[PDB]
Amino acid sequence: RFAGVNESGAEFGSDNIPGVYGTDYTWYNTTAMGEFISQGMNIFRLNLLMERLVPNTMTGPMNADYLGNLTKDVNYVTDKGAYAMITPHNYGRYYGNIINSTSDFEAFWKTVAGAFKDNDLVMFDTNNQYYGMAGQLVADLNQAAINGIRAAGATSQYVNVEGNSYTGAWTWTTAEGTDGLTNAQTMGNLTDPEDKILYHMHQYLDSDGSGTSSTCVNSTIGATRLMDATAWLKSNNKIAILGQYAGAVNSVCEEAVEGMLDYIDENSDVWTGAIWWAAGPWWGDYMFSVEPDNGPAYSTYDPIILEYS
Ligand SMILES: OC[C@H]1O[C@@H](O[C@H]2[C@H](O)[C@H](O)[C@H](O[C@H]3[C@H](O)[C@H](O)[C@H](O[C@H]4[C@H](O)[C@H](O)[C@H](O)O[C@@H]4CO)O[C@@H]3CO)O[C@@H]2CO)[C@@H](O)[C@@H](O)[C@@H]1O
Ligand SMILES: *[C@@H]1O[C@H](CO)[C@@H](O)[C@H](O)[C@H]1NC(C)=O
Ligand SMILES: *[C@@H]1O[C@H](CO)[C@@H](O)[C@H](O)[C@H]1NC(C)=O
Ligand SMILES: *[C@@H]1O[C@H](CO)[C@@H](O)[C@H](O)[C@H]1NC(C)=O
Ligand SMILES: *[C@@H]1O[C@H](CO)[C@@H](O)[C@H](O)[C@H]1NC(C)=O
Repeated sequence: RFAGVNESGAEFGSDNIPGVYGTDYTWYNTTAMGEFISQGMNIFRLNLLMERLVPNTMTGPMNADYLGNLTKDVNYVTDKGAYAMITPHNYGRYYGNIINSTSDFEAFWKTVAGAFKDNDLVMFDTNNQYYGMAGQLVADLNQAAINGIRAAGATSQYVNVEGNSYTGAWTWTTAEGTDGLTNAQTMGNLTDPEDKILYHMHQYLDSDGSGTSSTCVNSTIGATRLMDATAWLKSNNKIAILGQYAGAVNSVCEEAVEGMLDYIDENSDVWTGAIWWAAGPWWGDYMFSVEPDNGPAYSTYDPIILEYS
């Protein structure tokens, strides 16, 4: 169903706010995403920095310039009939502080969603990879985001909710927040007036699930790492999307990736698709880059992504 790529770059140099366009961060290569769309890819997760989109205070107005760049890339993707997911890539933090005010987060999402409220090909993603946080707070922030999105009149779009502990699928039931609570203990009770919640988890295939190593543990490690989360989703009648995953260019990773995507296809009653990490124009020889012109992983995994589209 959903099959596509992350676009990463507009959130780079996150320590430099607002940062310098062309030095700290950049926006995306529409010629490259046009190739992906022409191939049949139908979703692009557009990563961005909260402090650049809504500077100084998360309840404030949106920066016209950075919003203007976001909107051009969103409209490029959606004018060509693909989904654009808007992802504040902030780990649950704003100017480095854990986001502790559900009211402020509701307001931030009301503001952002208001700019895209009539575009049904837009998807909202409450925040990338909350971590190191009270589990209850992460659930409460996801709920606040849903509230603000629908309060803006953005009623057609899926809302991607992300768990604590880097929203890892393999640790959904085991990783503990600051309050001792797991994602399984906190994220089930989310409600949406439009019933369009996607449980958005990430899954890497290396030893510690971080994706920093090119070595995938073994040929089945992806599917096996989704099994516990898939039971939680099936049992609690939720649906999900694999919003980041990757393997490097070697035979074990390629088999593990194939096997993961087959597992999601076999469990399509709960898994709606998968989004590769990552494309974007500033990755160079990054082992996971599928950017067409120079991504080391493009020629191996671009066909695999399309095979599950
Ligand atoms: O995944 C993308 C995202 O990953 C980030 O790195 C994470 C990584 O995802 C993963 O969550 C990893 O989790 C470890 C964790 O570090 C603990 O060490 C944990 O261990 C525990 C051990 O299993 C025992 O239970 C013991 O009793 O307690 C130990 C911890 O106290 O095991 C978890 C997985 O099993 O943590 C890293 C970050 O440290 C980032 O790389 C991020 O940038 C990336 O986007
Ligand atoms: C943008 O994508 C095109 C098409 O793949 C590529 O030829 C070009 O080099 C890319 N530009 C940048 C800055 O990466
Ligand atoms: C993108 O941002 C720059 C400032 O960094 C601004 O000059 C430009 O007009 C923006 N683009 C759009 C389409 O608004
Ligand atoms: C979810 O549970 C928490 C506390 O357990 C709280 O935010 C609220 O009571 C619940 N949310 C909804 C929408 O019921
Ligand atoms: C793959 O690795 C996981 C985690 O280390 C392990 O539990 C599992 O037994 C391994 N599978 C095979 C077939 O070796």
